[PDB]
Amino acid sequence: ERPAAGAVINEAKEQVQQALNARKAELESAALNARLAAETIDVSLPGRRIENGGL
Amino acid sequence: PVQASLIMGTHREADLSLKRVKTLLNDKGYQEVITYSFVDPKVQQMIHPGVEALLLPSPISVEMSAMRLSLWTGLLATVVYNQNRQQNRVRIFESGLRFVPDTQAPLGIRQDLMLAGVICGNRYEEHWNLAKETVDFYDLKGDLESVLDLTGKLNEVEF
Repeated sequence: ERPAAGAVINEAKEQVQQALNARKAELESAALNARLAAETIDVSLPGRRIENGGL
Repeated sequence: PVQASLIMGTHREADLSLKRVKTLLNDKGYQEVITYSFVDPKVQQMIHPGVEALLLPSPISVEMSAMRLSLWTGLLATVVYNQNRQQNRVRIFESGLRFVPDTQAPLGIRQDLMLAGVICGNRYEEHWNLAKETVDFYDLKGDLESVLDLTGKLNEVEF
């Protein structure tokens, strides 16, 4: 039963490694969202252009 | 209604439309202007000194008694006109004939269609994200290169 014991322990280690990856994905998406929040701009501000002339 | 034939006439793809060049100048911040073909010879002498212009005997006035040797007298009079009305930034163009006395030309006067313009003041109007800088030589040349690029021969232009 020693191969059965090692398979249950490694199945537990894989379950911990999955939660570590899921949390690492949560953090890097949380940093991306923080960057998106800081980059908010006033979209109503006038754009950059030279005025149009007419005939 | 007239009953006549429907014939196409001859087109040339190699023609450059003057109206297309005006459209580009509008899209570069230029207003079209139309000035008088006869101007004040005092002002034109300040711009083209010593050049004898065809003068009108019995004109409407002395300030309209000289056929324009270029379009600059009328253009420069237009910016001064607007600057007297609290308008420093003036970007205008005009198309029209110039009249240069020439013995080898019909009626002794050569009449060429010209495209001229003048810019002054800041590059842009006051803007929260555009720097206040007076217009310079390479601004006008940039607009002229835009015009000449419509010919497809910009690689052969020289300043």
